[PDB]
Amino acid sequence: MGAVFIFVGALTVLFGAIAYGEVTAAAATGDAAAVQEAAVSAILGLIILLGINLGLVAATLGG
Amino acid sequence: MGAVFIFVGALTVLFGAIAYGEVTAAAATGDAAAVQEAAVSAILGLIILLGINLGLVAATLGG
Amino acid sequence: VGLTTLFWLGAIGMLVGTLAFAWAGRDAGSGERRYYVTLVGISGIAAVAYVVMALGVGWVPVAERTVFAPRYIDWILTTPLIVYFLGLLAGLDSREFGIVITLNTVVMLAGFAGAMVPGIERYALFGMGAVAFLGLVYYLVGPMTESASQRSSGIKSLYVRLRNLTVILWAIYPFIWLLGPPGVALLTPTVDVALIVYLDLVTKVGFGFIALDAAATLRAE
Amino acid sequence: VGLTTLFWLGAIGMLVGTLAFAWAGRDAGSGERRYYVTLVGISGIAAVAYVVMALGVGWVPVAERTVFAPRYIDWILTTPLIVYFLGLLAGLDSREFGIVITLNTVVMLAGFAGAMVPGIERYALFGMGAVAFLGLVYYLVGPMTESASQRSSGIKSLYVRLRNLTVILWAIYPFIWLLGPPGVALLTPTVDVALIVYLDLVTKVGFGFIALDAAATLRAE
Ligand SMILES: *C/C=C(C)/C=C/C=C(C)/C=C/C1=C(C)CCCC1(C)C
Ligand SMILES: *C/C=C(C)/C=C/C=C(C)/C=C/C1=C(C)CCCC1(C)C
Ligand SMILES: CCCCCCCCO[C@@H]1O[C@H](CO)[C@@H](O)[C@H](O)[C@H]1O
Ligand SMILES: CCCCCCCCO[C@@H]1O[C@H](CO)[C@@H](O)[C@H](O)[C@H]1O
Repeated sequence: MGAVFIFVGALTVLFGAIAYGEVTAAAATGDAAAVQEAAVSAILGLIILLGINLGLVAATLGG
Repeated sequence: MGAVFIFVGALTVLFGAIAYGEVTAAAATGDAAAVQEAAVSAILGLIILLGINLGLVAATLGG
Repeated sequence: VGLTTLFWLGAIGMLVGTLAFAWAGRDAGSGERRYYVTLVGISGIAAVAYVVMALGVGWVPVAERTVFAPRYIDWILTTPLIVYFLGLLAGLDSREFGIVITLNTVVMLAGFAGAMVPGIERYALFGMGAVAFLGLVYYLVGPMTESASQRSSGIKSLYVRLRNLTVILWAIYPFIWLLGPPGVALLTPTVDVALIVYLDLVTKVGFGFIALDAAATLRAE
Repeated sequence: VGLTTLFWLGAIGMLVGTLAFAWAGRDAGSGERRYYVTLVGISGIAAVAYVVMALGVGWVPVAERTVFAPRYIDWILTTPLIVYFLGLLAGLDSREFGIVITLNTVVMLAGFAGAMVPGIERYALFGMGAVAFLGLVYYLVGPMTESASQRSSGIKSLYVRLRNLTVILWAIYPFIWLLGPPGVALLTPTVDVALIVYLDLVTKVGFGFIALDAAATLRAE
């Protein structure tokens, strides 16, 4: 389970970094609507990511 | 495990809704930097939320 | 969603737990009574603290942020009750109880003090709390686990499950302190409060429900 | 991070899996060979598809979005291999294999076709895929599970674990289709690609590693 968890924990921060980069890039623009757009994507993406990680975990540490 | 998962799945969308509301509220402002601020909080918050959910799941469906 | 709305959600969640723990305990003999009473104290105190914050009391301005005194006061009162519940399962003696409650209290006192300090030296107080927390974790997974392993199967199993919930989840709180208003304020006040409501609900009410579920099973075999 | 960088990460992840599956299989007798070969095909095909996208090929403009033909072509080729692997574990006969591969192929064909359709009628194609997917899930958790339950303990256990991984995770793909560029485009192209890389890696390489870990254990007792 260990290798599974740090895989999950590490990919989450890596996904968060990608999402953050998208938000900062949109921020550099000065367009508020662009940032909202990148942010809505990041939020939906992170929610889906939970589903994936939870799915992976439930599937491997379940029976 | 079922009641645990839909508790986790439902609180995640509820947290995502709070985060989204914060981003839209900042968006209504027209300030790009404000939106980035709300978005960075949402991203960090969602990452922490994964940790909580994963922690809860690992702790209850583990041994 | 406003802060007061989140605080009200916290209060209601804690009340629901408190009612559940009280009623579950109505079916309890001399040996189990203290556990149910402990759970009632834990969620009851938290319920009142949340009401206090929802009613707009204890919001303390600190420099350019807002710290919630009742949050930290709740923790000072309820976390030693959680440690007590765990110690009962583990089969600790008074001297062992004294050590872990002391370590626990240092964490909560340090964290509260640090939140109330405007200057950079608040991180020294955080640091003192963080070291004490590592000591508490050691006690939970080491000595206390060894003590628990001498008890019945059902008791050892509940201890490990609640120990795991506690160690993993309590470890998240200092990151919320660091990233939230008391630290570098990257989490908004709203996200900070929302995370703490959820986390408090799991560490108190989730903890209790896990215990309720195990207690029913042990008594039914 | 650019799209091509993500595609390269996908290709490397798939290559690492492919090398692992090939080498693990070097230790394999007549009974286990086909499973290892199947895993190599699954991750190998995916590795090449990712290279194709990383090299900037197959990026198809559709209205105001970009659809990746090699993504859908990969799925058309590799998902029936995953269904095949599961069917082997379950102990299916040719007629049973034919049903599930057919249902699987309808999902992937419908999803690819829908992604390539500019108009609102692409959701009808999605819908056709979604219904076929519910049929596939039924087959996986019903008939195929019943077939698997007649085999050895070690085999039934691997089947259920891989079945659970597959059903839960494959169910996420249509939501990414709906929320991403092919649907309402709420996910950016980058987030869309990043989610699919991770998901593909778990459903192919994670799947394979779970199988590798079980195979070693069965052979070592
Ligand atoms: C019901 C409330 C619970 C279980 C609260 C738990 C809070 C903690 C474990 C806090 C720990 C902290 C540190 C380890 C460092 C200093 C900051 C604290 C107080 C947030
Ligand atoms: C290695 C790649 C894998 C396992 C791909 C799996 C993809 C699916 C399960 C896609 C399913 C879809 C639906 C159920 C509806 C139509 C849209 C699809 C094709 C994305
Ligand atoms: C919320 C309910 C938690 C119940 C956990 C019970 C754990 C302690 O177990 C109790 O200890 C008694 C001795 O003190 C004995 O009668 C029995 O071992 C048992 O009833
Ligand atoms: C990646 C490795 C997966 C190996 C899974 C093996 C599952 C099938 O099991 C194999 O089937 C053979 C009959 O066909 C028999 O020799 C044995 O039951 C076994 O070796």
